[PDB]
Parts: sequence; C-alpha cells; structure tokens
Amino acid sequence: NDFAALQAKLDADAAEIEKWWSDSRWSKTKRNYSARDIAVRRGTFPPIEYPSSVMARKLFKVLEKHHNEGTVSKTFGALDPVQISQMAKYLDTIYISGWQCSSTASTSNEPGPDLADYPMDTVPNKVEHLFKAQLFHDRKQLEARSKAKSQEELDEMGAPIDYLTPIVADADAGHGGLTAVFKLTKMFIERGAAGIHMEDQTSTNKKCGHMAGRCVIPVQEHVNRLVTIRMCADIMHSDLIVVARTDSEAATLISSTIDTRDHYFIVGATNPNIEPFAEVLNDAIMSGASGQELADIEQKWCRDAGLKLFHEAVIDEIERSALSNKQELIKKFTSKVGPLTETSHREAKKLAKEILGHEIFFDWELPRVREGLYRYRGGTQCSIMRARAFAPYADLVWMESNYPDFQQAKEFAEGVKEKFPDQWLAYNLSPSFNWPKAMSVDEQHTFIQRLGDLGYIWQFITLAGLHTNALAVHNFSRDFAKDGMKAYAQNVQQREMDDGVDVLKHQKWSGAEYIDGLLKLAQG
Amino acid sequence: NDFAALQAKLDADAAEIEKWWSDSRWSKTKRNYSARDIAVRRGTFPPIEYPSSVMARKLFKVLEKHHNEGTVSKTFGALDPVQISQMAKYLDTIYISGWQCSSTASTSNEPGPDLADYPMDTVPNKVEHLFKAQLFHDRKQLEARSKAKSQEELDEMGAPIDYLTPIVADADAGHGGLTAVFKLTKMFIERGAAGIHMEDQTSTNKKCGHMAGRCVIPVQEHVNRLVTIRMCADIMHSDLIVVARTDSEAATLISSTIDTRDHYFIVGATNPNIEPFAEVLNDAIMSGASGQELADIEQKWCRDAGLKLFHEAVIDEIERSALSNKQELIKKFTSKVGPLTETSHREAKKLAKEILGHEIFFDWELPRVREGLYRYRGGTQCSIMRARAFAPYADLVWMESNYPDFQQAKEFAEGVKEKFPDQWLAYNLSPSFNWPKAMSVDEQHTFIQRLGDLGYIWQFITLAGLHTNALAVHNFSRDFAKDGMKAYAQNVQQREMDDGVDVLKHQKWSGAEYIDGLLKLAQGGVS
Amino acid sequence: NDFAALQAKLDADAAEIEKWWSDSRWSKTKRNYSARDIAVRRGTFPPIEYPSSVMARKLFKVLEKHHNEGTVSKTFGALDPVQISQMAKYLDTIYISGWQCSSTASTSNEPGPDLADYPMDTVPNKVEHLFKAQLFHDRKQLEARSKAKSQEELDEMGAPIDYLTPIVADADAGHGGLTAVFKLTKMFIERGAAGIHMEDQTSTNKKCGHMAGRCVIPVQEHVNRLVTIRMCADIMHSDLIVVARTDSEAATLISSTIDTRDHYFIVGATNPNIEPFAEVLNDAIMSGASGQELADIEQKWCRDAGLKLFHEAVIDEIERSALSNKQELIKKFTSKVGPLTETSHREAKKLAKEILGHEIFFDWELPRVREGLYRYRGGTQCSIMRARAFAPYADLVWMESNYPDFQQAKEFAEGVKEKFPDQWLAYNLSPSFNWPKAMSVDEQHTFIQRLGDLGYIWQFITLAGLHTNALAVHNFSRDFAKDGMKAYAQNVQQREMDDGVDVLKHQKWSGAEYIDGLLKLAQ
Ligand SMILES: [Mg+2]
Ligand SMILES: [Mg+2]
Ligand SMILES: [Mg+2]
Repeated sequence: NDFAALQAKLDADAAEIEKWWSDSRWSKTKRNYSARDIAVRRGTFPPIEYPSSVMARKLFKVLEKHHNEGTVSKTFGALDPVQISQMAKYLDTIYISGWQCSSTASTSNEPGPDLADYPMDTVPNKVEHLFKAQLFHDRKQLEARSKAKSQEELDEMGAPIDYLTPIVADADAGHGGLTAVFKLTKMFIERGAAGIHMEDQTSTNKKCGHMAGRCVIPVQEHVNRLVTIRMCADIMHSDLIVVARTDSEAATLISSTIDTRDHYFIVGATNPNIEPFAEVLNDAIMSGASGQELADIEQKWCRDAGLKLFHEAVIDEIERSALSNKQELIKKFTSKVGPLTETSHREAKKLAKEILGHEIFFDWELPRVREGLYRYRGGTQCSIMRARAFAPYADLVWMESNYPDFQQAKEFAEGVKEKFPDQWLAYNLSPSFNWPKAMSVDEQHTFIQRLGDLGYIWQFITLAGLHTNALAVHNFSRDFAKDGMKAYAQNVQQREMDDGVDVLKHQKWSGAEYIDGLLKLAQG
Repeated sequence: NDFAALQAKLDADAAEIEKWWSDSRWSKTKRNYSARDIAVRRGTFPPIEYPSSVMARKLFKVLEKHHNEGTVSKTFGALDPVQISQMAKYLDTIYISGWQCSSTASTSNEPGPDLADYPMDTVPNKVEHLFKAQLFHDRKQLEARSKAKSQEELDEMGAPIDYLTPIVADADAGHGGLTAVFKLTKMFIERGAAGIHMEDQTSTNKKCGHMAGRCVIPVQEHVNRLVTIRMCADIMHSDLIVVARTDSEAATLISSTIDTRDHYFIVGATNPNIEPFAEVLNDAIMSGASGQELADIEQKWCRDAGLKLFHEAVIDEIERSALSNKQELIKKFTSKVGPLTETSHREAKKLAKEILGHEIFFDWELPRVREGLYRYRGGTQCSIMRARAFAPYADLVWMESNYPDFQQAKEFAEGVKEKFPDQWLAYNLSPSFNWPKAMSVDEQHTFIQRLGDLGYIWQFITLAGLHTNALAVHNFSRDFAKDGMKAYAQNVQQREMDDGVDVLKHQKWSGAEYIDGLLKLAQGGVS
Repeated sequence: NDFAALQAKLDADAAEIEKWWSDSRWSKTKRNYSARDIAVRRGTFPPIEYPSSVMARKLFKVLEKHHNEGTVSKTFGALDPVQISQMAKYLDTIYISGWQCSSTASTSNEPGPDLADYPMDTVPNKVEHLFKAQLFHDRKQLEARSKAKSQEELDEMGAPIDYLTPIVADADAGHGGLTAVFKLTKMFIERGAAGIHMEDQTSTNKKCGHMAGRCVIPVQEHVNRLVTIRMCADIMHSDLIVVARTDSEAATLISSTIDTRDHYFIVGATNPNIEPFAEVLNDAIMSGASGQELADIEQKWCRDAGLKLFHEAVIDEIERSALSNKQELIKKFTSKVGPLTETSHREAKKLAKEILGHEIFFDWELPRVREGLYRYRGGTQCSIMRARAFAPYADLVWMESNYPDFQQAKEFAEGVKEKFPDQWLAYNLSPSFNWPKAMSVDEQHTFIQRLGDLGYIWQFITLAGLHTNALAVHNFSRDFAKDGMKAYAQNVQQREMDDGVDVLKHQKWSGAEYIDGLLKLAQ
C-alpha cells in the first residue's frame, strides 16, 4: 500500500502511453485527455495486445498506401465464413454491415429492418464470427503448404491466400449513451475489429419508413462519441481505426438546438400567429383524425407557419424593406452567416437587427414534431460542416449517400479537404440505386476509380453479400424445384469447376486434413 | 397434499396422453413405456403447445401426401434467413445441415470440418435462426396483403409465399449419452424443429480424414437414442418427426460387439499365431517407423491375420474338408446364418461345429485398432438390418450414401419395405459426387424421381446452400475487384431484376413497411 | 389469393381478439388501437399460448387477491436458480433486477454499474435462466411425489413447493426507441416474464455518479413506450402485467419541453442579461479551468441567472409590484397553475400577464446543460402527475424512491388514487437506506404492512439476492481461509442441517433421481 510507488508506477505507465501516442499513426489524432488520465483507468493487468490491434495496424498501412498512390480499397458487406474465405483472395478489406446483421445475424435471432435495435453485441459477434474463420483458414493453409517438399510442389498448390483481411465494422450510433459507446467499442476490440464506424444519428428516434425522415444529434454529442471510442481504444492499447459517418445529407430533424454549429440549419416558423405544430397535431388526433387527414393538416401547417432557415428569413425581409444597397447588405450578412461559418443564432440575430433595425419573429420551438425533435435542413454543406468537426477525432470521414452522384462527392471531398487536405475519405456505393439503368456501362466501370481520384480511398457496397446470396439461392431453389440434380450439376458444380472455386472440394476446404493432422499428432 | 387427488390427476393426464397416442399419426410408432410413465415426468405446468409441433404436424401431412402419390419433397441445406426466404417460394421443406453448421454457425464461432464437435446448442440455434425469420416474414407478408382494398390490388401483389416451411434438422449422433440426447431433443423442440435426424455413429471416435474410416455403435444403443428422442417429445407433447439414419453402408469399425445382430458383420482373425494388431502397430511406432511404413505394416498384418467374417471362415473350412454334399451343407448354414438373420456368434459357432465336428479359430479382439474399436464390414445388407431395427422407432429411415447408386438404393428400399411395407424413406443427394461428368444430363434430370418411385419421399442436397453462396461470392469478389460497379450492376442487380428476386427491393423485403406500421400504431394516441 | 376470404379471416381473428379484450382482466386497460389493427399484424401462424402468459394470469390473480384483502406480495431480486428454488417456498412472486444483472449477468459477461448498457437481451436471458429452472424443479418434484404409494408416504415428503412463481422483470427504459421497446417486450414474453416494468428515464443520458443528477423524458414519450409494450403483448396474445415506473421524484433534468404537462416543473432563468450556461461552461473549459473552478462557475451561474419555476417567478414579480391585494392575486394564480393542473406555459403566461399587465422574462433554453437537457424540478407531486398519466396504460404504477418515507408514500398513493381509486401500486424497499440505524425495530417490522394499507400490494427489495450472497460468501471466504473444513462443517453444513435446507442433499436437489428415471425408462 505504498503511495509514492503508486504515483511512480502511474507516471511510468503514462510515459509509455505518451510514447505510443508519438507514433506517426497518431499524427492527425486529437486527444481530449492526458496519458495519465488513461493510465489510471486501465487496471494493473499487464497491457494486452489484442489480435484486433494487429489487424488495425495492417489496415492503417493498407489505407495509407492507397491514399499515397491514389487508389482504392474496394470491399463489400460479408455475411459469413464462406464469403470471407472467397473475398480474401481478391480484396484487401472486409466490411461488416449492420443492415445485413439486422436481417441475418441478430444475437436474439429476431430479424428485421435496419434500426440498430438488435442487442448491442450483434455486430461484434459477427466480427468474431468472421475473424475466427479467418484465423482458422490461415492455420489450415499454412499446415497444407508445410507439406510441400519442393518449390514445384508448392507451386502446384497455388499462390497463398491472405486470409488475414482487416475488418471494418458498423457500430451504428453507439446503442445508447456514452457508456454504451464505450462497452460496444470494447467488445469490438476484443472480438477482432480492425476499425469501426459510428454515425451522428440518434439511437432513440430511428425510423425505417420510405418517406419517414431522419434525425441527427448535435455536432458535439457525436464528437463525444468519437472521443469515447478512442478513449476505450487507448485504455486497451489498440490502434483501432475510427470512421466518422454523418447522416446529415438527408437529415430532416435534429434532437436538440444546443450546438451553435447547427443553428444555420435549424428550421424556424416566421408566422407568430400560428399554434405549435405538436399541439395542433395532438388536438387533431384527440378528435380521431385519419392518417390522410393528419398528413393534410401537417402539410398545411408547414405552409402557413412560414418555415425557413434564419438566413432566408433575414434575406427575405431585407429584399422587402426600404433599405438602400440591398445586394451589398445581403453579401455582408451572408459572409458572416453561412453553412460553414458556424455562426450562433444569437450572433446572427444581432447582425440581422443591426441591418433591418428591428427583430423579426423566428421560432424553432413551434415546428417541433411530437417527440420534440427540431426541424433541420440537411444537405451537402451541412455534412461538410459536420465532417470537418469530426475529422480531428476520426481516421476517415464519410457522408452517407443514398444516390451515387459524382458532383456531390466532389463537393464533399473538396469541402472537407479545404480544412484537412490529408483527410482520408470513405464512400458507400448504394445498393438501392439502379446502377444498370441510371448510368452507362462505362460510368459503372470507372465510378470507383473516379471517386478514388478525389481521395475516397475506401469504398464498399454495404449489402452485396446479401444480394449475391439472395440471387444465387433464389435461382437454385427455382431451378432445383424444376430440374433436380441437373440444376445442381450444371448451375452449381460445373460452374464451381470452371471458376476454380476451392469450396468445390468441400472436405479439404473445410479443414478436414488440418484436423485429421491434429488427430494423428495426438495419437502418435 | 392430497394423495388420492394426485393419483386421479395423473390417471386423467395419462388418459389424455393415451388418446393423443391413438391418433393415426402414431400408427407405426412403437413406444416402450406407458402413458402414465410420461404423465409423472412432465411436471404440473399446463401442457404447452410448441410452435415446432405445429410444423411437425404439417410436415407429417406433406410427407404422407408424397408417399401416397409417389412423389418427392426436394430440399437442401439452408444457411441463413435470406436463403429460407427464397426457398419458401419453391420448396415444401427446409433442411439444416450439421456439416454447414460446423463451417458456418457454431455457437462458439470456431469453425471446422464436420465432426459434430461444436457445442451441442449449435444446430438448435440454427433452427431458431431460420424459424424466427420464417415467422417474421410471415407477419410482414400478411400485414402487406391486408392493405389491399380489392381483389385486383391483391392480384398485383402476387401469390402469397408460404414462409412456414417445416424444418428438419441434423441432430448428429446425440452429442453424448442418452441424457444429452434428451437435452438436445428438448432444445430442438423449443426452438422450432419439425423433425430431426440422428445417426448410429459414435460421438467419441468421429473422423474426418479422406481415407480415415468410420465407426458405428451397436444396434440397440442407437435404438435407445431414438426411444429417448421420442420420450422427450412425448413429455413435451410434440408430434416431432424422427429420422433414423444409419452410417453402416461404409462403416469399417464398430465400438462394441455387445449386440448379437451385429455379429455377422464383425471381422475376426483366423490365424491363431499372430500378435494383436494394436500391439504390433504400437511397437512399430515406438521404433520410429514412417507414416508409409505403418500403412505397409497394417496391410501386411491384415493379410497375415486372415481377416474375414465368421460365415466366410466357416464356408472356407467346409470347402477344405473331406465331407459330402458341401454345397448343401453350405446352403444349410447360410440359410441360418445371413446378413439379415440376426444370428448370434454363439449360435453360429454351434451350427458350425455341428457341421465340421470341431471348433475353428476366430478372434475379433485381435484385430482391434488402438482405440479398441472392432473391425466391421459394413454394406447395404448391414444397413438394411439396422434400418429394420430402427424402423419401429422412426418416421423415416435413411441410409447415408456417398455415391449415388440407383441399384443399391433399390436394394435398401426393397430390403426395408419387405418388413415394413409402409416405411417412409429418405435419401441424401451427394454434393461431392461428380454429377456433371459421371452422369448424362438426362440421368441427372431423372435421378430424384427415379428414387421417388422406390419410395424415397424426402431427398435433399445437404451442402447446396454452402455451394451456391460460395460460387456467387467467389465470382463477384473476382469480378468486383476487376470491374467495380459494372460487375455489381450486371452480375447482381440486373440479374435480380430479370429473375424477379424480391430482395432487390431490400428495404421492403427486410420488413421496413411492417415495422413502420407498428410505429404509427403506437404513436397514434392522444396526450 | 382470394380477397374476400382474407377480409373474412381477419374479421374473425379481430372478433377473437375483441372477446379476449372483454375479459375482466382488462377492465382498467386503455387501448389506443382496434382489434383488427392487431389482427393484421400478428401473421398467419396459429395463435401461440406462451408459458409466460400463463404466469401472467396467475400473477394477476395473486395481486388482485392481495388488493382485495389489503395484504402485500413481498419479494426481492433473485440472482440464480439456487435462489428461486428457495424463494419459491416462502414467496409468491419473484423479482429480477436490472441492477443485479449489470453486476452479475450481462450477456457479454462485461459487468458494471446500473446504466442499462448491457446488451438488451440481458434481463430477458435472466428471466429464461430462472424460469427454466422453475420448470425443471417442478418436473423433478412431481416425479418424486408420484412415487408415493400412500397418503402417509406423501406426507413424509412434506408439502409441495410451488416452483411456478410468477416473475416480474426490469425492462429498464426500453433500451432505445419504440422499436427496441417492442423487441425487448417480445423477448420477455418468449422467455417467461409474467410482468415487466419500464421507467420514464432516457436510454441515452443515464448517469451513475453519486453526484450526478437524473434525466427523465416527456410524459407522452413514456406513455408511448407503455402502449408499445401492450401492443406487442396483444400481438402475442399475452396477458403480460405492465408496471409503469416514474423516476421523477428526484429528477433534475428533462430531455425536452415538448409535453405541456411537464411545463410547471421546468426551470427557467429570470435574468435577461446572462449568457447561456452551456456556452459559459464551455468557454471556461477552453481556458483550462480545473474541476473545482468549474464547479464554482456553475454554482455562480445558477445564482446569477435567477433560476426558478415559472409560478415562482410570477409570484415573486407580484410581491415586488405596486399592485393591491397581493395575497388574493397569488392565490387566484396558484389555483389555476399548480403541479397537477397540467397547465401549459403559454396558458400560464397568459394568466400572469393578465395580473401584472406585462410579460416577465423567463427562458428555459439558457440553463440547459451541455448535452442540451433542460433543468427540471422533480418531486412527489411531479410523480403523481406522471403516474396519473401512466395509469390507464399500466396494471401497477410505481414512484421510484431512494428513501423510505411513509408520509411521501401516503401522498403518492392518495394523489394517484384520487383519480384512479382502484389503481394497484408498487413500492421498492431501498437497500441503500440505513434501516437498522434510521428507524426503530418496531417500525421496520410494520413498514411493509403499513404501506400495504395504503394500497401498495407489491413490494420488493431490489438488491437482496446480491447482498445475502455477498455477506455469506464474504464470511465463508474469511472463515475458510482461517479455519478450513471446520468453517465449512459449522458455518455451512451444520446450519443447512438445522434450518432444513434441501440443497444440503445436493444430488437429489439437483434432480439426479429425476434424470436417473429418464435413463431407466429408455433402457
Ligand atoms: Mg448500418
Ligand atoms: Mg452431418
Ligand atoms: Mg434498475
């Protein structure tokens, strides 16, 4: 129970951590705490190197190389060990999709649409599922190749597959408060994630309807998430890659107005003579309005309330006013109050009054939906503001897109790179989009490399594992019902033979010779 | 704490159970205990109807119909919810493969070759995995169709998919003793299995090597497994279908000689001057012999030892004696001592001595391998003997085959049906066989219906889910690395559009509208 | 694919559901949807009777009987199968504590303090853990008793233990949005919960500091949670008991001002010249103030800002005005604007202006903490307001208390019962309170019955399973290290013998004879 020895131990631990943090891997990484803050929080067990951290360091070097050479790590969302066993041959990262987990892999076995409302261990369990398969196939392959007696015999086995393919996994929106974020990160690190991504949505107001809309959280609240991930990683001595995703491009709601950076984008009513939306909608339900009647009331309320962003409200009032030099007043205002200027509403009100000589009515409480969420006009510029705020706390940033648009992706890349010219970018290639019909074959073929030239060094089709599986098993079910073993022979087996799929020899692929060898060793 | 009230309650429970058991579903089912034996063992909780038992009754009807009409329920092993969501459109049963589970679905997340050495909750967990997906997609689809406001609107949605596709699941070899068999069965029933299959292998001596060989257990030991499955089902009031599988067709070993029905097939040494195999092989290892030298010594020991079946040993001795009417003596012997006669070795020794006038040397301890397992000559007739023994305790029987052989499948079917003319048969369609090369296209096309005409009413490709997934994800990985989104557009999306794969609309398929509907219902209420 | 057949099927399903809902079990239950709304959502599988629903019906009857007779179902939080196997002998309900689960039972095996940040399957898994143990011991016991050949042999075995003890389980705050609430409820019903409780806290701003404070959600948001639980239960044909808990008695924060019922209680600044708290605290951190300096600045800001409830601000302004008959005016205002009147801030502003002849500054954005949460003055009356709102959607209501106070429990009971005279109440008996020191032995002895006479028909010590285990295993660890097998002989075994603990015969208790019997039957 020696006090001075404890202080000395912690100071030395702190210095080991400081030294770690001086590695070049961390050159862009902002930390909101000290080395000693971490030392006092990580217990007395010898520092563990987690296998995931090995893969994290490999992932960093893979991505760094793509960045330097202007190329792309392409991947897609993997379902299962079969899939990663094939992907390993052709791809240099693996993605794990929370969407695919919700439909195929919840730890409660209750499936459903993508709401991140499976139990929080679901995606970490999928990480373990794939990671331990990777390690197994790695062991199997080494043992097989160790049996070669000459260079020629080794050549006959084929080039080795690199099964140790770093995994980046969906951490959704944290699955609760910051303590959940911490525990989630811990599971991911324990179970084999080289990196994870977390998005600036709520965990309490997620929606899945087609028309439904989408709520984000205040900028700082997501920053604190990212800080908490890195804190857990620091406590566990992991080099975990962190991907910050913003969903603000199509956000229509925000959970709170507390962050001044958000204020530009928050929608207010300019009609002081209208009742609050929430109370109106509630009154209408109380007298038993139908679902169509409620859509009518809402759409008319929004029209009559005069919903605007504040800068629009101000500019509109200036154009109406008796003032001279309107165009130059507006240019002055707009240079102080813009999507990227992060001007607080208080500051913008001051400037507005100085110009108009009075205070215009603007109220962003009135339009709140019944859950209390504020109306919010998301878009590309909003996403740039947010990604810029996230960038110090994230190794890659990512604007969620539902529509592949080169120009918008250019605008986001350049917007971010204006403040962070070396920022790594990620891009999701939307599986909802009608690729075959809505862009030319040649554009399909080049799309990824063109985004690669913009600095999108990691790109992935979230749902490809799901779709390739669905197509193949649909077609074989159909063809098997019709043609029996002929369908298997021609549409599965022959194709496996032609394409050189190792699973064809399913006993060997599964590791039968590997385990047989363990048996022989033990009974020798 | 009234004694008479308890006796009366249990007698009434017994009579409910007796009445259940008189249902025609049970007409071929032999039970080795009474209704009251079960009543006293099932607790005081109201009898539960398990969802799995609903599916079991549906499965029985599906299979009964195929049997009566001479057709086949075709299926294959399913990996995941995506697969069963597509299979439900075209197939009337689902199979769950322990092979696929060991490579893709162990509850420890440690994969490997098919040794049933994942934790025993693995295949039951896979059942739940697929079953709850079935129920979810059923809920989703009903809700979607409920929105149709006219016959024409409903027609536009298409025919309904039957997502409630009965599942038959691999229960391996029981994962231990009879108490494990019981617990395994319980999990399966709780988690949604319409039927399970269990095989007469060991759980302690399973092998995976290419040439490795294969041990079975004594006939009665597997019978007791099947009895234990049915006992659990009876305790839980489930109509669970039970499939008895024998792996004896290519068995080379048996774990014990205790069952007299096995005796015909147990290999003995006829040379009384040879050392025990196990001790010879051990000595050779201890002198540092190489892996090839050990295969040489084993093959040499087997020929020096004069390994044969007893009836062969006897016939050989008769032919090499000085006796009259050898062919008639041999016919007399073989009519009493045959693969299907279930004659004990003692009885066969007695007949042999009555014919030859002396006792011949025959020792089946000497050939035992180092684990102590006996050498055993499996084959079609062996499988018939075993399936016949299993049949009273099983709704289907199944001879595991690695090689699709029409003539052998005919022999097994007829051999079993001679004693059990109404017996349902199952057949596995080997995914390792080279179908494209070793059968004409026409033979491929007809194979299943040809076995169907023999009474194989349930046939399945164990590993088809694995292979279709592997092929598609291999090809896309290759093509995606090369051609990027062009590959996705042409080789996935366009094909999904052309083939009418509902998953293409992935939000709707996943049930986004269903859950959106729950949200609206819950928030459609007043302050 | 016949349209008319589908409509007819759904109408018939709807009518079965309507019949179910006409049972007297549902007499106080408000439903915000129709029978057919449920019919179209529950799929084409035959209706399942879940074992949990059987236990729910038993639980309802147990609680109804206690209510009618003025008695109490006593229980406490159970850890494991050993515990419920003993509890079954003496108690008529079982409680499962989320607190105990976070320390002992997370499905990730990562423990920690009570933040409901284990994976959401954690408490449902604990339900299954205990429920399947109950069923097993029930089977064991029936088989054992079936071997008695006469009344005398049966008497020798003792009275039967009722192992089928209905379980009420902690559903925390829903573990996310309403879709999570739904999925959580579904697991609970599948895995054997006779009832669950859910509380009006956030799932995103939970705190554990002794310091720390406590955020609730808007009234309606929790109502919607309770509606969603009942909706899931209706889809699954379960009689599941629902307990609505409010944590508003010691709440200091609320997540949003959207619900007009909350407005009375929301703290506002009355000083129109003060900077926003969040921006002040941020500026102070950016200058690198220490943890003591920041505590100083917060308390200084709260002073300078003039934090009050609106009705206080109004009363203060009246006392400081030149108006006549101040006491009459204040009484008029407070009679229209009170904790239970659910008066919107707009309405209260209107009355205030009518009295004072001007509008007073009152701003509840300014005091928000940095996460954006509003300052909120919780208390007994707040909890009454909320429990009243919950009551139509809940079979029991429950004001979370950390201090056992008869008078406060009386106020809450009577406050609720004034609007809902048949409302069942639940009470948690605090394990953090110093019972031995801070009330007399006689008061200890009567406390539960005295609350029972107020209508608290279900009362439980959340953490008792944890504490009895901790005490016993601490003491044996100590004594075993010192005295070896002597400690085991005297402090465990002899005591087990004296007290008649069946586990002493551990083979028999574990069900060795039961399973041996299954073996015999098969062989
Ligand atoms: Mg996702
Ligand atoms: Mg198998
Ligand atoms: Mg709790």
